[PDB]
Amino acid sequence: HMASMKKKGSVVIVGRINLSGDTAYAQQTRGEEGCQETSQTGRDKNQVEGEVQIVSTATQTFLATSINGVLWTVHHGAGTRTIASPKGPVTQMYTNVDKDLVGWQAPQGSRSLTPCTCGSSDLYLVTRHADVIPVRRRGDSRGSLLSPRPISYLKGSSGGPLLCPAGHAVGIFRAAVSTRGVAKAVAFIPVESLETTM
Ligand SMILES: CC(C)(C)OC(=O)N[C@H]1CCCCC/C=C\[C@@H]2C[C@@]2(C(=O)NS(=O)(=O)C2CC2)NC(=O)[C@@H]2C[C@@H](OC(=O)n3cc4cccc(F)c4c3)CN2C1=O
Ligand SMILES: [Zn+2]
Repeated sequence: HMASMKKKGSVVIVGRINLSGDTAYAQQTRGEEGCQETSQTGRDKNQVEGEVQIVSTATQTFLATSINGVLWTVHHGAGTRTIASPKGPVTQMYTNVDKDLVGWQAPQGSRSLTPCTCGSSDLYLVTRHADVIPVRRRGDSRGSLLSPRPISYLKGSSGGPLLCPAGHAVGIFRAAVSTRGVAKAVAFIPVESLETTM
């Protein structure tokens, strides 16, 4: 009945993929109990750093990537949810189910990637375990893994970036193309589609 209707929680930043140095590594900044509480309140006072965040809801964990001052992720992870922030829940500024794309204003302290203008097809996918996987671009929204991986390896990395050699954002990881559970290719949201959305 109306009085007892629940609301979905916020997406919560729970860590980040550190790409600053010469070693890439995943860092957790909030544990599960704190994530649960922050999802309910929508109030997150933790400091945010870096370009790739690890994000969670009550039921899923995935990635989100800052590009041109917007924190982007996949709709199949975030739905229409708010994101937790120091001042309470923040509403999505972009929602596009047709593109499997959402975005919120980038949190204070994040750093943004620049959209790629290189026209280059040698790419790199960053996973939630901070693996940096070479990917050859094969079309507007597809690329092949140079070394195939079981899909287990890629699960939870949607919302992460594909980058060019120079570290520009080329796209947002959306889906794995798998045969018999082995991913030989990935599908991504091209950065130009984000740029049009903006
Ligand atoms: C499209 C094609 C060629 C048929 O392929 C596939 O459908 N294959 C599957 C293989 C799944 C096995 C695991 C693969 C491992 C990792 C995958 C990256 C990943 C992920 O980590 N999600 S998550 O755990 O973080 C999760 C917590 C956030 N995404 C998925 O699972 C997505 C979700 C779902 O697809 C979608 O709802 N949309 C809506 C779209 C709108 C436009 C364009 C698109 F393409 C769209 C795809 C199926 N997905 C695949 O990948
Ligand atoms: Zn580039």
